[PDB]
Amino acid sequence: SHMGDLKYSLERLREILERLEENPSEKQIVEAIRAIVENNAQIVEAIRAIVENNAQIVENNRAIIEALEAIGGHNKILEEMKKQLKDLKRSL
Amino acid sequence: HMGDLKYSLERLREILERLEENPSEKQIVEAIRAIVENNAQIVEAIRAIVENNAQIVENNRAIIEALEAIGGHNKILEEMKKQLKDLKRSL
Amino acid sequence: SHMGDLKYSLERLREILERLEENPSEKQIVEAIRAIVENNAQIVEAIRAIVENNAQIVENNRAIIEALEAIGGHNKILEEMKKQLKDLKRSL
Ligand SMILES: [Cl-]
Repeated sequence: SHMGDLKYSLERLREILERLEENPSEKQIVEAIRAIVENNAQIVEAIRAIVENNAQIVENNRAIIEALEAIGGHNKILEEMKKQLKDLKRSL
Repeated sequence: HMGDLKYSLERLREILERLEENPSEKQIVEAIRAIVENNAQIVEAIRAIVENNAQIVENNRAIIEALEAIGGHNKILEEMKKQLKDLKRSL
Repeated sequence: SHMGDLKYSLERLREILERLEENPSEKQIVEAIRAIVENNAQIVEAIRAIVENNAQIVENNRAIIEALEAIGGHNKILEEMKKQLKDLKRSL
């Protein structure tokens, strides 16, 4: 969506640029500037979506640290049970 | 950056209006200057994103480690069920 | 690579702008516009790589969810083992 719109907006701008070099004009210079502005508006919208989406990076990190915490808990529990078993089997 | 980014383009949209209203060599050049300054902010925003994206790779590494540990715990648990089952059957 | 190219491209554009304000001319205005287009084309390529790269955020999330699922499976097993042992040691 954004990138399809982005590269189309740039190809439209590349067309204006060619006409401009073919046929320089105040009207075409201004029209080229307008197209640049509209393209920059799409670049800003694209960056905005990336930033919004980047919030998932933070929540992935938080869940990883929780997972590591739980894994560390399990490890301590597992070391107890090995001691219990060996002790208790050595028992009998 | 985002607030600065969208403000920078709003400023740019104003110049564009004046440009189409009263074209002028001065205003064309001033519009070009504003575009450059806007592009300089776009590049800075992309730079912060790339820097920030390094966290994606470290999240992946930690995930892989977590999966390794979980697989380790798994093999331990299946042996433990064996000893318990066998020990209870012992008696 | 991308961002190294990005800041060079804007450095090139900043110098054109300097010459433009020093010696305005149709040729230099058009040349400035061309440089802007080429810079925008690089901005778009950089965003494209970021979006491609951001797919890793989704795969990290899926793997975390799996890891959490497994941890919850282990947790229930451990509580079963906890009771087996205690009752089996109280047993005798
Ligand atoms: Cl991530």
